[PDB]
Amino acid sequence: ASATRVIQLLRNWASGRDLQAKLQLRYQEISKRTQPPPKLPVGPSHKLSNNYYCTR
Amino acid sequence: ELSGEMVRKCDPHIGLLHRGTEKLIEYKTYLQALPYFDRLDYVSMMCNEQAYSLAVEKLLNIQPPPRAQWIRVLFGEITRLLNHIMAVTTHALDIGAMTPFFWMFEEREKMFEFYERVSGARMHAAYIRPGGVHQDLPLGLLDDIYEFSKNFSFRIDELEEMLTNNRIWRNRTVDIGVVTAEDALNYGFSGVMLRGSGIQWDLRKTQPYDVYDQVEFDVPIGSRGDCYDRYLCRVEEMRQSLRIISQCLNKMPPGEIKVD
Amino acid sequence: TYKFVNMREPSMDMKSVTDRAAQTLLWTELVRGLGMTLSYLFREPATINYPFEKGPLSPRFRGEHALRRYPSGEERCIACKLCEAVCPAQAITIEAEPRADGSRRTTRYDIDMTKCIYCGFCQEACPVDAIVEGPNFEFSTETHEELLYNKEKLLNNGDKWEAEIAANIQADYLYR
Amino acid sequence: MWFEILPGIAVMAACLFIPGMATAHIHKFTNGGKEKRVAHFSYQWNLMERDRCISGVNRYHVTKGLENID
Amino acid sequence: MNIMLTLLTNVTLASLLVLIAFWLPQLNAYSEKTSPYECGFDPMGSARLPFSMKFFLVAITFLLFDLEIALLLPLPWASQTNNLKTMLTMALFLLILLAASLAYEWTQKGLEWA
Amino acid sequence: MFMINILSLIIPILLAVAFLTLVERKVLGYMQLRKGPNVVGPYGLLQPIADALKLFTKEPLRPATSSISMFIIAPILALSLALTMWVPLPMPYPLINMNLGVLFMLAMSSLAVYSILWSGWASNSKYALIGALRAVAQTISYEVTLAIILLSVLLMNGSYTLSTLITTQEHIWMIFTSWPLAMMWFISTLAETNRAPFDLTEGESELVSGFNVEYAAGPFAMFFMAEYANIIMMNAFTAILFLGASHDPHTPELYTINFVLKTLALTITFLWIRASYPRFRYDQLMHLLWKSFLPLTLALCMWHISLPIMTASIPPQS
Amino acid sequence: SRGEYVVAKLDDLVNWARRSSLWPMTFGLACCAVEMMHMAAPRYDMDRFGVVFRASPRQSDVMIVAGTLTNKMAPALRKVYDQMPEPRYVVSMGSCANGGGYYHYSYSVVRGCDRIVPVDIYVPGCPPTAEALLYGILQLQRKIKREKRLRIWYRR
Amino acid sequence: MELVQVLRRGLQQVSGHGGLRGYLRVLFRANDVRVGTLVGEDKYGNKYYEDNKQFFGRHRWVIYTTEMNGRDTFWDVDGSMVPPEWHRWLHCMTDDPPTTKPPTARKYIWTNHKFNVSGTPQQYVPYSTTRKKIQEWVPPSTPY
Ligand code: SF4
Ligand code: SF4
Ligand code: SF4
Repeated sequence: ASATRVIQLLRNWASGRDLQAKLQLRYQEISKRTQPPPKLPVGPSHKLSNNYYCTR
Repeated sequence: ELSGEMVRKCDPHIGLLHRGTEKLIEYKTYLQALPYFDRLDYVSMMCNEQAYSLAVEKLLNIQPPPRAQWIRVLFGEITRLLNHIMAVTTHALDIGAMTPFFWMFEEREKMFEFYERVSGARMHAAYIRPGGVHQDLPLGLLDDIYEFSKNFSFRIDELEEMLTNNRIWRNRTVDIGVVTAEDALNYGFSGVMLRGSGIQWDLRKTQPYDVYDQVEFDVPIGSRGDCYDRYLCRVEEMRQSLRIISQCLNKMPPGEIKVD
Repeated sequence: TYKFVNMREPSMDMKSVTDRAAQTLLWTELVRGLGMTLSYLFREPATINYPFEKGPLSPRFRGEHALRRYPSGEERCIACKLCEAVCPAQAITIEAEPRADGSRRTTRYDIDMTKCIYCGFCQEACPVDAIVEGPNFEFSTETHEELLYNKEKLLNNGDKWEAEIAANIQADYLYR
Repeated sequence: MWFEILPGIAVMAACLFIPGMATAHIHKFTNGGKEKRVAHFSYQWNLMERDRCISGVNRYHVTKGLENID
Repeated sequence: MNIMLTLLTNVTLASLLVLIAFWLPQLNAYSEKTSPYECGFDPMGSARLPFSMKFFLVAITFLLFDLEIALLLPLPWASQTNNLKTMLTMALFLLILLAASLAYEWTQKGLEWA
Repeated sequence: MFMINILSLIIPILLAVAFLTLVERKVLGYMQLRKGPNVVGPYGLLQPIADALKLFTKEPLRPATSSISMFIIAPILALSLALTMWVPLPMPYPLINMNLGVLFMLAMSSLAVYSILWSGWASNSKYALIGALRAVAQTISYEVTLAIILLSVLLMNGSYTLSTLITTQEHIWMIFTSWPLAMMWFISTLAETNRAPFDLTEGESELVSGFNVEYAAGPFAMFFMAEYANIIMMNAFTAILFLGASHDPHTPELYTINFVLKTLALTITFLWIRASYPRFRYDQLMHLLWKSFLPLTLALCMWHISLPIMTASIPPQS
Repeated sequence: SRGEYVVAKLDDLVNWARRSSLWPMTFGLACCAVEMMHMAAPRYDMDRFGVVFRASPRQSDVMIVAGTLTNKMAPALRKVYDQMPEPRYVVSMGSCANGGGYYHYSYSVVRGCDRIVPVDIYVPGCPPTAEALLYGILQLQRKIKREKRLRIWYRR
Repeated sequence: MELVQVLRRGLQQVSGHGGLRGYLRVLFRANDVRVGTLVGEDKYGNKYYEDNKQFFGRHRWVIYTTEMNGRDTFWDVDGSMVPPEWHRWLHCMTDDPPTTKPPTARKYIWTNHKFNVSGTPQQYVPYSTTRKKIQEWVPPSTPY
């Protein structure tokens, strides 16, 4: 956060905890908004043999 | 009926929001009736989807894939955080404590985009469907859920700092609405309304569904049956949800998200 | 497997009793909550400067509907009517005739946004990616009649948001 | 951030500082550049009335010193 | 007379604000708008019906407590006397009697409501 | 020139109330991770003007069941008394110098209560009647403790003259001498102005809008202005009584500034309390004020009567 | 003329005050009320624009119908609207309040609040996002900005 | 101390917007005076800025044009004035501005984005798009 050391110390004392560690606002730890393309797997019935529907 | 401000008789008149959901469901297919459950409890949406999905799957005699069940529980507990935030903050808001409402609703906003990033809707995701879920988790969603749940514990502790030990909050809740264990069962109470009176009963423990028998969590139990004890149960349930969420974020299995 | 909230007796040591009396008389927990909210005072507010700043959204966002066209420029809608059949709110009204070329083209494609539940079932049922809930969510109108979209409204919407709709499809179609 | 509240606090500070200053300046203006004399007791009021007559102009603020005698 | 001037100015300013409030805006009144507010539904009974006080005893005793506060007000001037022993004894006597009345009301469950 | 002084004590107070509305909104927002009014004017400085213009251009409604005379008299009494309770305040020089300004303040507050009473009664609504009865119960609970604490803290002043408070605190704040009385007086002032943890007369979350539920446009604006003016005036009273300020007779501005800053700090603490605690139940309010303060106020009254005699420190009469 | 200029400037002053200090009443019926709470949430902060949620209808300027308007609720909604002192505005939020939404063909749902009260802004969605509702309210502020109430009076 | 740094940042914000006049202009139009890297400007005149030092939700913002499609938008800035290609980047649907990754060019895609035209003469009026179903019988024009 863009908070000065005096303000950070006052905030931590008033709260009683280290707020600068577990900040609620998200800055950079979020995942990227442009993720690589995926490749999802097929299910257990995507086989060319021994897969008659009467058995499942 | 008030004698001064003492409540002689309390008569709830309901039906002002009766939209005939049960009748409208009869005219629509099982898939078309799924969005109706999102609107039943519009504070806990995906939990309603799961209950309807389980009922249909039980009749269908099918089984959702292992990965879908974990997604149903991961978002089942994120849904629980959404409701308990609404349940506690608005309860405190009506008492007079307005500040914790805004603190937690920012976290409630962060969980809303978890709904939106996985379904495309902030509240009514219609994501949990009979047979699993609709789509697989987008890449990078699990990491962002971890980042949220990492710091969400402090938010609950900040909430407790303002309410748990406040003598004004205790005066408004301690020994208010005391429900005996026997009366709660007879009157049909369930959930926190039972465990707030000491009754040890949780449907995730006694009658587990999906993968709730593979996660570890503690059931908070009240001791006096008043509003304050049920307040502590809901606050502790939020903490226990984070315990479940962490397990779901580490035990997520590979596989498909729909019954094949 | 279960936990006891409350159910904690207090120690009756003279030091502990004195500490409790000091808490009662000097309002220690009240000052504690005051310090908590004072700390919240000096935090950075989470407000975003709307409409100059817009909240985060995802490619799967379900917003204003739009009828897409093939790269060739022709409508993808081939009037299969299953988007109308799956719509749980019965918001879609479709009428079709054999066009002058003989193709399956709708003559009426009407969706009342005032009845739609923004479920997406329509875009998920369409076999040619014609009807697609686009990314637009700020299309509020001053009159009820403007929300009863025609085929012309949807086609126009699709042509306006195509660039973005396409990009979102390309980003998300692997999950579908 | 939090310093954005300061403009309103400063405007309210000016609005609350006006009354006091205005009263002090009006008291000095209407009492010959001196604090407005208090008359909590009848003795002080009698002193004020005598001073008014001594002044000769029916105003108590103007005070006549040793120059007036003889 | 200055206090009278201040009171007159304040009252006139307030009444002028009332006048401007009731004559500047565009008024459109009808029966439904001016009906009593009961959270959207029509009230059952009249608002001028009896409203039981569960703290009536507290008020009747607050009468006598206000009396005692009136008796205690001259104390700052009473300390300027030469008979400080008698003055102090009488002041403590009045305070002790006030405390005793409060204690009697408290123990006999008078401060409790209903 | 006296009329100019009256105007210079009324108009700035109304402007201070108007901007205190904005200050409260922004403080609550920034303590709730929000931003107060920030669009209307720079940093929201034009919000109070917009609110006032909206309210006074809004149609006022006269309830059909309401007694018109009282319904109109109540708002006037509320504002007139709220503006009058500033007349005797020493900043550093009081507009009207009374030998018993303190009792004048007490009487003026006691009368202001009838504004809420009559507004509630005349509104002829169940919620308004409940609000009026809650105001009655509130004034039953705090008045005795308020007067006793004020008497006890003025026992070191020598008189009820407000100006003398500056002299008594020439070397030390009187809060260092009566801080338990200071705490109880602060809570009593919170209860009196129908303010934080004691907002029972209005009860937004329990009585919709309390006594002023049937008030709209101008009269509602007058009640709000009266409420906030009473807030600032009571905080000013708390400042002069306990947080004394240096007064150089040749530079009164020094006191004025110190005084204003202390009053602003106390108002900010009022808002701070408003956004930090839940609301009392007025049964619990009366029980607190009658069973935890009142015994302690009586004990401290005994103590502050006996102390100057036992320490030979009786303050001068004049 | 000088007369029109003064009236036009006065009309702008009146419009600016009303549109920048809109006070919606705390009136939420269904799912859409939850998203309405998120507009008052810190992220969007409706109070930042001067939009403050008053409780009593007599101290409100806008009624945001957020949720399904059932038949049992319709008389209550109308009376609460009628008790709002003019100028009052109605903003319909969600498809349930627009034309009945998911429950359009229901025996106990009014097909839109338009059949009960006149609506100024229709906010589409089920539920509309907190920005969509904020967009509608900001659109209402623009609509009030285009109100020539005094300017027409000078030309009546 | 760092208060000097904070005041220096304030003066740098004053200078960055092009003097005090620009600082006031951005203050009374967007209620925000912080500066950011200029990602790009669309043809309609909107300017898009970015500052990754801000928390997620304020790291991207747009300053709307003062004139769009023949409408004075100096004060009446609208949320629908963002063209679709910048709508992804502004709403954080992607991390790629359209300047870097251009949208795919189609002939049917509008060459002029239009804001919400509700309440204007260009608003959308619904109507039936099908032809008349039953054709009436035209009586003969010749007498008998
Ligand atoms: S939009 Fe798609 S699903 Fe609907 S009728 Fe056309 S082709 Fe079929
Ligand atoms: S989003 Fe759902 S309700 Fe709306 S048109 Fe599509 S299928 Fe029908
Ligand atoms: S429009 Fe949708 S979300 Fe809103 S109240 Fe109706 S059903 Fe619920």
